[PDB]
Amino acid sequence: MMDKLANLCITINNANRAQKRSVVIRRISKVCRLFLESMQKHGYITDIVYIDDHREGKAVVGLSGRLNRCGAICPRYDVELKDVERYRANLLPSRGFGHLIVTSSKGLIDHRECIQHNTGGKILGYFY
Amino acid sequence: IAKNLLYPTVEEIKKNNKRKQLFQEVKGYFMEVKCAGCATLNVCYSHSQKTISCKGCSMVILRSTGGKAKISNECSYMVIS
Amino acid sequence: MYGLLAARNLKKNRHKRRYADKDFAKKARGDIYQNAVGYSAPHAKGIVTEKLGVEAKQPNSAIRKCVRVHIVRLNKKVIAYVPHDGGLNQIEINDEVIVEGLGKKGCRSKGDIPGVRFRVCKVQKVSLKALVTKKKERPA
Amino acid sequence: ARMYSNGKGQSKSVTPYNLTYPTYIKHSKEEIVDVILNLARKGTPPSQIGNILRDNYGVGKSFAVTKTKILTLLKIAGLKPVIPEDLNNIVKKCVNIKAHLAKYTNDKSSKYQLIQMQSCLYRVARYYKSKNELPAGWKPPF
Amino acid sequence: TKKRSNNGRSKKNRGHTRCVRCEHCSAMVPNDKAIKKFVVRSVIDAASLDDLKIATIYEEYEVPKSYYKLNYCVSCAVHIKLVRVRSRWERKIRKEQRVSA
RNA sequence: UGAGUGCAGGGUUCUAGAUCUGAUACAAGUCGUAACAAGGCAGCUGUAGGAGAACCUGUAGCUGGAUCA
RNA sequence: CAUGAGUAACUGGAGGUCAAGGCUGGUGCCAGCAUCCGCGGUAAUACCAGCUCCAGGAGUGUCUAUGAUGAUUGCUGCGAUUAAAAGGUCCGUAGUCGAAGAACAGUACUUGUUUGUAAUGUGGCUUAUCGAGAGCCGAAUAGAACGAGAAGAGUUCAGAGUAAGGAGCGAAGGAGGGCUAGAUUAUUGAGCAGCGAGAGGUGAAAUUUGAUGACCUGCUUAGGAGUAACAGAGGCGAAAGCGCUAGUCAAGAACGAAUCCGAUGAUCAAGGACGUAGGCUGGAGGAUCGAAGACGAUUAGAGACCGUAGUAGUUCCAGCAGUAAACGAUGCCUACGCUGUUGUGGUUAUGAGCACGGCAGAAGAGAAAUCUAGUAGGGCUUUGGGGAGAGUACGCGCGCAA
Ligand SMILES: [Zn+2]
Ligand SMILES: [Zn+2]
Repeated sequence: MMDKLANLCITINNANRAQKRSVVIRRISKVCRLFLESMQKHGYITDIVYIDDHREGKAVVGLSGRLNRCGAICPRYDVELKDVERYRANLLPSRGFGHLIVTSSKGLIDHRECIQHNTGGKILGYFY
Repeated sequence: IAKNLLYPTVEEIKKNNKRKQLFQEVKGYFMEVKCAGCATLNVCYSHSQKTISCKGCSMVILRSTGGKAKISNECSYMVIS
Repeated sequence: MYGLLAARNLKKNRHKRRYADKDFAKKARGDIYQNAVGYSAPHAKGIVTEKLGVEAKQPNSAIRKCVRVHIVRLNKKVIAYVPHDGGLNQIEINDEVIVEGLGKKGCRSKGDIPGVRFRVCKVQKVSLKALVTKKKERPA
Repeated sequence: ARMYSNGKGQSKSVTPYNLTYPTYIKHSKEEIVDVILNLARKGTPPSQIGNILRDNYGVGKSFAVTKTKILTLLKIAGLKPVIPEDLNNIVKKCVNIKAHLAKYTNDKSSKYQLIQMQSCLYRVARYYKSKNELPAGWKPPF
Repeated sequence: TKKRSNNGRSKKNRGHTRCVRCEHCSAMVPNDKAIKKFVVRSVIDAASLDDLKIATIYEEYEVPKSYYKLNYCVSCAVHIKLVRVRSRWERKIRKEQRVSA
């Protein structure tokens, strides 16, 4: 079976390239919800509905014009606060915009919040 | 979102496979069949895996097949569940 | 092999792959100390036993002047090249010569000279360049 | 995909969204519970119990009335078999293949099918003898 | 480089096929690759039908025909000129040939 | 507690050897011409015989074929 | 501080890479030069010298190890249709990797405080004419002690039941396999009858066979192989492979649907089973075809190609062996993905679907040809690293040998 967080990313990336505005995503987990909810806070996606089908789960989402790309990293590497900027420079296009998402004892947070809260964690994914 | 994607038309529902939908659909249902002549009522399943005979008169009322089962020529039915 | 707890499998695989590199292989598994000049020494002393000449490879047309040297440190006998214009005239039988490498990665032939792997540097303790250009004289 | 061959079939049957109580039916709870335990004592497998309840007595999925699953009811009544019914059906097919090959020794296709069948037996055995459903030194009937 | 998408033969979803023998040289060729030719030939030539009309005892007569399917290997088909070499765009055109007589 | 030294064996690394047999380089020597064009018997892979030498012949396969028919 | 004075550059280069001369004289594939590419056969900006330029400069050339060049070792970050490169097919242990929902616990994980670094190195300031130098300051790696947070990972549960798996039910489909009993012709061989001179074979002919009656036409028989036409970009099987008709014996794939159990799963060193043909050990048999061997022709020569003939093999049962251009030259699970058309088997609100295919464009991709090749840090195994020598030597394991 495919990784659920990988499946999420390819589904939205392809649909964006094909110039569609909305998609249905077919297998959902707890961190998939939290990832989508992160993209909504930063205004990359607009509307979210979750379907409680008793068979795994599924979501319907509206895409914005601001989303260029997103992706998951596998495996989920452990990082000290000293390490995160290395990954930031590898993944993101510019020092000015975009988000690298990290899981922590305080939920999902971005590479700026890591400095504010003074915490590393595990690397999860990115979008710009 | 699009209305077309969140709320499909009933036409679209009927064209899709029973699993490949926002919510999966039951296709089998229960019926009350009444025998020609003796007018007794028997509960039956559509898509039956077993041949069934009328209570009392023992006429074969329903024949099992590879798909939806076949009601004998004279008999008639109503959906109950 | 890309799993988070896969480090042992990954390490053992990647180590085994390196033997496909000729460089790593020779250092590991070949005879790297067989040569008069190489891993062992930058220069080699030896005594001249015969004077010799060899044809150049095609398409060139020449006779190249060469010397048979007995190497003190190994007791092998080897061929060496004598570089300069009138150079062969500066050497007698039973002279001592110091000998040097041609500058390739492995010991390999250079230019049009087939199968010769070293060149003469000094004769009787003095620079061959100085001997040929008549800047200095034989010790006598 | 399939475990022993290159199949990718998709024929299954849909489970309902909610289950309710089958008010259209023509028997009580206690009658349905009696019908099950009778069919059990006569020696029917629990998958066949389900088929009869649907087909003849008119109850779907056999749980909406009882609030309990078929195998759990049989354990409450004490009618539990010595071997789980899945592992039991695998030993039967093995015996059949060995009885064919015993008289038609030349059949390479049947030889092929036996080694597949035998592998599946031990994979199932190792499941059950971890959940303490079989004695540790159980071995096939062969 | 690969010259044809179908490898020059009609086999798909199979391992192996029956062989047949070439009419001209008896070489073995796979059935799904062999060049095929159909023939329907009158027993009596056209230049005799006007004599047949006075020779026959019957009120009317229908001449018997003879039927054949012939098979050829590539070398023979090219040499006998059943098929010819064609340009890179023509190679793709597929059309049924006439039955011979 | 034991150095030294007898006598048999092993384990390693080097080296000699009548004679045989590989490889590589041979300006251009001798005999043919096997491959590349339908290369003058279309070529190639496995296997088995045979033969101055390239190679030839049977059997099953492949098109990278001279045919997408 | 005071006295004299007027001394003080070389190494490598100048055809391209690579800064800087078609200058003058010698030499004529010689002598030499050249990391690489290349110069010289009498008109050499490349040899040997003169003269002018260039580069660095108290320094500059060469040889040898190593780091970089190098995404040519690839964690970040390469490749495997045709350039080097996916195991012939399955089973399978160690190993690496593994649903949704509701809850729980703190050893990894991350972080605080405290320990843990003289020199060197790092961030600074101060004094030797200046600059290295010297002197003083601050923080620090890995490792350990005690607390904290709980997203991910982990453990459990069942009024939960995967477009995860296995068991089972119903109607049906197929050259899938083993066994038993039958079949229409055809090719050879014998018997007998009719006839009375040639048959065969080739591009053209000769070996060869015929008055002991050939050839061709009848009737009888004896064997051992095979299933024509229908027959296809049709079907079935793990692959290798499977085509006459009945009867019989096991298991599998797909489809329909409100059946049952509940994580039983993916991939796989070692280990095990199958594998066209040709080959080998023993038995049965022997029609046709035909390696080896023998002739007839053709040629300078044919040992070959062609023709006549002929043996092992080619068939069956019981085994060994283990290779193929075993190829769609494209590993296995699992995803996301445009349209039109044509098949095969079930089902159908007759609108369509599900499994297995063929074909034609598009968009992307790619060195192109083209597309099993589009998108992508999903999981696991095999595998390549300029030609040659070489898939060869030595050792070892299997095999009767090959
Ligand atoms: Zn009735
Ligand atoms: Zn032919």
